[PDB]
Amino acid sequence: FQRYMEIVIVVDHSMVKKYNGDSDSIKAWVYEMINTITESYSYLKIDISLSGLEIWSGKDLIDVEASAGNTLKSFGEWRAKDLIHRISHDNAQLLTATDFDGATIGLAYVASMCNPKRSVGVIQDHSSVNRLVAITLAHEMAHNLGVSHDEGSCSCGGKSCIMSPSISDETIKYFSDCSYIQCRDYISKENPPCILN
Ligand SMILES: [Ca+2]
Ligand SMILES: [Zn+2]
Repeated sequence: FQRYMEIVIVVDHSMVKKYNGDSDSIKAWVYEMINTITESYSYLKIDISLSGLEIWSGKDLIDVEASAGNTLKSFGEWRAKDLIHRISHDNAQLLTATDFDGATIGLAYVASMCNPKRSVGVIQDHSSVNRLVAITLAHEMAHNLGVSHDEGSCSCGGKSCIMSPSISDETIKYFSDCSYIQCRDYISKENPPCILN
């Protein structure tokens, strides 16, 4: 029943300029987010393993655009062309300081676990509160595992949970019962082999 997800976080150049080139500050920031999401996912019987953390200090390896949609596609393609031959992992997420146009702070492919160019997501480092950004990271990763937004009576001991269609500080860092169901149902039906090991 237990599944294991090997992940790689990719920090872009705008992120590096935002933290004034401070590599250790950026690592502390990402590590705390992983610590948070590891707990959220453990309740879904999925163990999160940080396989690697890549920081684009020199320059971006893809064109990061204001368009969240073009950025996700570029990142997924670079993942399949480059990253996968360097580090074995199951899913990769891009952390960027870019303000995407429209009301977009994150974007991911749906139900795409293990796919070379599609098991990826994109998230904007949108807040100074670490918990809120970590929640968005977990939210996009969940979209890769086939889960949809919470609605109606879905709950996590309160209604605003990770899969809420809007982020606020009233959002609890845990998944709702609906999220658990959809996620385990996807695992059941699609049984992505890369998260078995
Ligand atoms: Ca794996
Ligand atoms: Zn969403």
